[PDB]
Amino acid sequence: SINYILGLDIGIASVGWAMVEIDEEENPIRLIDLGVRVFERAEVPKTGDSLAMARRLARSVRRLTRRRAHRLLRTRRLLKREGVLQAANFDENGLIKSLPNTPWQLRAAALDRKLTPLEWSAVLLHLIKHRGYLSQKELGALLKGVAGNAHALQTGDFRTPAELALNKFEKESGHIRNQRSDYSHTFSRKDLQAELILLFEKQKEFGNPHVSGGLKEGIETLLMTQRPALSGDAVQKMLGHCTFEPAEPKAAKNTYTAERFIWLTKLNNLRILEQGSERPLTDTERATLMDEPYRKSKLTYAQARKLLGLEDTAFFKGLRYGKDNAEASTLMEMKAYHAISRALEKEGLKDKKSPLNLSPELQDEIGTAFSLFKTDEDITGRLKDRIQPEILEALLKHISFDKFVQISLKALRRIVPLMEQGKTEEKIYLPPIPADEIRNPVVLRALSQARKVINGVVRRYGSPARIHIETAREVGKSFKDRKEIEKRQEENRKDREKAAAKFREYFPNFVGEPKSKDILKLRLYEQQHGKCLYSGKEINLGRLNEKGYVEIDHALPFSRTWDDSFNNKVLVLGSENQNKGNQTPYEYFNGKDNSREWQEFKARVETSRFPRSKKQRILLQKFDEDGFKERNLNDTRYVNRFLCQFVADRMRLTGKGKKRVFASNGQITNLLRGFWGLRKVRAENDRHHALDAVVVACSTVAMQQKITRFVRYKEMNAFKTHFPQPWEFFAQEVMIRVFGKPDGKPEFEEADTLEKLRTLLAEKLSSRPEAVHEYVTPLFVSRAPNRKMSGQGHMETVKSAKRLDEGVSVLRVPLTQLKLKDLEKMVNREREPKLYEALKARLEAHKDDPAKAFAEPFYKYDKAGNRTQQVKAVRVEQVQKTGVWVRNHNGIADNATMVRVDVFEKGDKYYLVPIYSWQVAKGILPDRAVVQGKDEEDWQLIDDSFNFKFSLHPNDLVEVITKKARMFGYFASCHRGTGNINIRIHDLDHKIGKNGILEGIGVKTALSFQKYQIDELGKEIRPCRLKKRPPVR
Amino acid sequence: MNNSIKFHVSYDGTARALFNTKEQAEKYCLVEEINDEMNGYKRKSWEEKLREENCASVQDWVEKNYTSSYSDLFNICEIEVSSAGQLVKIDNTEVDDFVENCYGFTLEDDLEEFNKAKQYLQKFYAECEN
RNA sequence: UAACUUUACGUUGUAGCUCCCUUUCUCGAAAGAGAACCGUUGCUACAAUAAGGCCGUCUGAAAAGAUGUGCCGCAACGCUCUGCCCCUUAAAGCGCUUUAAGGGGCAUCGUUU
Repeated sequence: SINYILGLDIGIASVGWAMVEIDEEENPIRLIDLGVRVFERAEVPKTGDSLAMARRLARSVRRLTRRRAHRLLRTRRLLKREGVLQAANFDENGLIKSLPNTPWQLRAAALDRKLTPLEWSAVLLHLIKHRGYLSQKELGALLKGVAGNAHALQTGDFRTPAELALNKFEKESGHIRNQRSDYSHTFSRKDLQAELILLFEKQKEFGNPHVSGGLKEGIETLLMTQRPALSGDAVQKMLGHCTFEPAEPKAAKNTYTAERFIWLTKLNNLRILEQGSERPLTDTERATLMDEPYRKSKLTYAQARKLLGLEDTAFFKGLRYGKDNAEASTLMEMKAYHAISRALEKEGLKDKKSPLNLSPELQDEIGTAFSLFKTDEDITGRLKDRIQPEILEALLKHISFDKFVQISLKALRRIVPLMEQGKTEEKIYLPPIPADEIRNPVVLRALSQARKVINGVVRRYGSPARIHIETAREVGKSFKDRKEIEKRQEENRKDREKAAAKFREYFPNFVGEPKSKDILKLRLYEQQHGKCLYSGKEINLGRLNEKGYVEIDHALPFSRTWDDSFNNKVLVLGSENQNKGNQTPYEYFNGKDNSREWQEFKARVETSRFPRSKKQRILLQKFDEDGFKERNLNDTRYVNRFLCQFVADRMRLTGKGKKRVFASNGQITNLLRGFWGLRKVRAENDRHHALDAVVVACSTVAMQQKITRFVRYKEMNAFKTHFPQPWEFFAQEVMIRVFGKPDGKPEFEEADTLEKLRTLLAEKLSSRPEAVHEYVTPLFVSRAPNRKMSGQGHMETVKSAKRLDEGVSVLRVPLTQLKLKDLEKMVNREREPKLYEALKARLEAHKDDPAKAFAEPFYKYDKAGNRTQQVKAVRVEQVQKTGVWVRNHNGIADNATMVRVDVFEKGDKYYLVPIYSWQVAKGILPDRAVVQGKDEEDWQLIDDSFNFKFSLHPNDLVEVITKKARMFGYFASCHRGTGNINIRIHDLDHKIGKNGILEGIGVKTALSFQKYQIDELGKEIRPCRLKKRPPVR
Repeated sequence: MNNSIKFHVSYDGTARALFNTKEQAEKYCLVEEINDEMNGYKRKSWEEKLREENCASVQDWVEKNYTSSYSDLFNICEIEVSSAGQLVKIDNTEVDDFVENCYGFTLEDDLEEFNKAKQYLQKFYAECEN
């Protein structure tokens, strides 16, 4: 029932919001609410991988192990039913009893010998288990090892690959099987089938029974039967669908039509940029250069310039270069066309001169056949039964295509003829973000949390009249892209520091601290070659620092163009060219008739070494003022465009009815933040998100107009006048409401209750009674709850647990990691004293570096040492208090995460019961609390005497009222060996605790340990009480 | 001066290492986690990350791609001990106030209990400080 | 991109052979061996490769047996379903409980699968 505008600050891990009440003409009058919603990034915390991809890899590994076990089980069933395997010779598990552990020697000697059925089953099960690799970076290396062993058997004197395997791998070293990354031992599946059939032949020749039965077949049934691969249905389902015919799957870029379409689109989005003039390619030019991707191989931008007729200084737009535009880039190529041509050249079908006889439709069919199927067999078998076979083996020798495009085939095949010539219901609450449209985990999570915030706002207050979303420059970028951005920011900092050093060296007489304006003045003057860009005079370097002599002025007027760029500024003197006004350097320099002044102005802005983009922007004077202003005012990224369309379509907005979703740009938000007096501190707190959300929610069109008219008044003389503020004392009110402390003074105590915040607002803003309304509450950053009860069950290292009566967890440590600290905790340390001093010498010789000391092989020595054996890894005892029993109770692991931590009274003492993920899977709910020092076996036992209070999850709000002080925040972790919780302050304030967390909280004797519940808006703070203990399963 | 700050990195309450500055202490947590991940299904993916970029070996890769997300259950409790071997301050809390905070009773409650509790920590970290 | 086929590595267990090397006992005899036992280097095997949970499935009286190109299990998202916490309204009673309704929040519930 209140008109208001909502802003947002969507980030990778935080969505700060704010709602600003507006009047009948959408002019902000008050600020009625705000807050920040912090959440975990939807990425792997290390290397920023895809969580879904990692889970899929784990599931695929599980599937592989399950299939291998099932295949070996079926092999054992076959051996039990095909003739005999000495029926009932199996254990209780069904395995093989007394299986001969020499199956490589069995494959070697089975060529001429009558194998015992036990040895016959040993060799056979060996063949199924290690059944080689089939064709179906790292893969190329593995195929290299496969090919090497394949050639050895073809040209060698050994029939079976295993025969050469042992007979030469025992000469080379002591191992026959593959080790670490030595692919010299890998075999191939076709050679294994040949070995199997010749083995059956030999076992038949030597009168061995159990050979001629149904086995000889069933063995190939188990050996070569394989799960097939994907089809076009996966491409349809997991990617987009064509609007015209969703039934149609997606084309591939390795087709002629797709390459033509992308080339034509690139032509449509390419212009000619010379002397600050942007001109599209003419029809004659388009026809002239269209032949280039087929006449030659690659289309370099410099090559394109050389082929056509244009000036040398003419660069190309659309090439998003960070810096160093001197090097030319490449436009695009016919990947499929050139690949087919070079394959035909290499296979005696092309000479780089004859035209490609295959039709473009035929090329499309070939590309679709090569891309839809991931194996050679299916391609060769089907091919849609189209083309001749000779070129089929020609292509399959080298050509491999795997890619897809965004449009359906037909759709492209119908648009191309028309383009070659040159041409739901709205409701109150926002619906779920469509996972199909946003195929990015981090952005999807951010948008879902933003939708949660919007829904909470709508529920509490009503439909927003307008939405002012703007996201950080990091959303919509890969993790490597974000790392590149932060790195470039780091060196951009170093560079700023070096520039400040340069300025202080040049002008030691200058006092104070070099700000951005003067440092920009100096750097640009260095780049301007010591000359003003209005009259072309030599200006006084000494007088550069002082005010009045020089002043930064945007050549393109700010009121009509709305440009605020890093280097779109011209170092003009002042009082000598104050007649520019809002006229742009076209009529002030009189470029209408190419006056002389214009001529040398262009010459001095192009001959003198200035950035190319600056040379271009300063010299446009031929743009659409409103369109260019809206290009530099809004943002048109994929995510912002999607948000605009989705929010406009799928929720109520009681606005003016034309465009009620306004996606802003980062530069304009930063500029208006600067004008309205940001100051203070940021990036050390989590409330600057709400600050920027308030700032963007006051960037209404009326305010861009008040800014426009003020800047227009300021351009010419027209003569402390405050810059347009949304209301009086805007900065004071906003920074009291966001942070709780006045401006410039981050040392005062935060007013974190309604009473003290209201009193502070009334005492500091007595002139503005609208700062204190019914909705004035202190900001409380809300962290997204994580009540999930699943996760890694146990670290991935399995440690021997025979000696678990003590604390030791003996494990094999490779020598390339054996440190001096790992020699003390070694098993045969007194049992074999000589090797203890033999290994310790190598630690001391190379200065405690196992990688270099043990790069050469280490060896044991006899009493009179004579090079007996070699040490590669040695056992290392490690203390193991508690762990998870894994591998059918053959090894122990380490606990992964606490999925829940219950609390228990009886003694005014809160006992904490840690519940781990492996316990939830087994349905086991622990009955033991935590006590310091003593192990789990001595832990306090839980019975009916212990009152149950609640259960703790990570990022779940709690309050420990210890006697000394009260502590509030979100539970993070617990010291298992010490039993103290870790509490994160709500805003992660960097001046409280260790980087915002309160470690080592004393809960065992706290006056009251209880947990609260926080709304998605960060409001409605109240304790939550459980009645009964919740089951784990 | 005599007060020297140490760092007792412990996982699941089990003491594992002991360093001199927090930087190596947090770096060590990554190396332990990465070497643990490389023991199973994630070893295949982790091999390229050590190879596609010139950051061979886990220790060197972490040295430059250091992240504050060093997994949970890793406890980096920061104690400081003077040259006399007697513990003075823990994290940001003095030993007299530490027992008042992490053990939950002041010095005026039971002095001889400290000889059973405060002195208990001294021998507990005496075994840790090896 | 999608998902894919994989063999391969690794960790732990068992057994075979093999390195050093404990007490041990046997042989002499003082360090060298014969049996053990216990550690453990290397190699070759099989088993497991999350913790755990389901089917299909032929027998059948089922303890169980016969079987399979077998399925799910570390994620995101959601509220049709059950449950937790939470307000809102009404009804009664005895703030507290019950009943009823509505709105959320979050999973051990649901979908992608």
